[PDB]
Amino acid sequence: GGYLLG
Amino acid sequence: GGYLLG
Amino acid sequence: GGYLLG
Amino acid sequence: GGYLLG
Amino acid sequence: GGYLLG
Amino acid sequence: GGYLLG
Amino acid sequence: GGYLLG
Amino acid sequence: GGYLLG
Amino acid sequence: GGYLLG
Amino acid sequence: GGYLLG
Amino acid sequence: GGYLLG
Amino acid sequence: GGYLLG
Ligand code: NA
Ligand code: NA
Ligand code: NA
Ligand code: NA
Ligand code: NA
Ligand code: NA
Repeated sequence: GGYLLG
Repeated sequence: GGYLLG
Repeated sequence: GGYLLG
Repeated sequence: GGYLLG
Repeated sequence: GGYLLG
Repeated sequence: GGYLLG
Repeated sequence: GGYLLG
Repeated sequence: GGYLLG
Repeated sequence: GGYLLG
Repeated sequence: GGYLLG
Repeated sequence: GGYLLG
Repeated sequence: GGYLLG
């Protein structure tokens, strides 16, 4: 699983 | 920009 | 529970 | 919890 | 769980 | 202003 | 958690 | 510039 | 002015 | 701005 | 994981 | 300005 914000 | 809640 | 993503 | 990114 | 104010 | 994150 | 004022 | 809270 | 960071 | 990666 | 601000 | 890298 993972997450990204930009 | 962004946001995450869990 | 859950999640909120902008 | 969560995150806020500008 | 979480919360955010801005 | 500002922000509060739990 | 955290907070920011400006 | 930017900011991050977690 | 200024800033406060937790 | 920026990025956050889990 | 990681993060970047600019 | 500048940069921050985790
Ligand atoms: Na992850
Ligand atoms: Na957003
Ligand atoms: Na919380
Ligand atoms: Na804090
Ligand atoms: Na910003
Ligand atoms: Na890191």
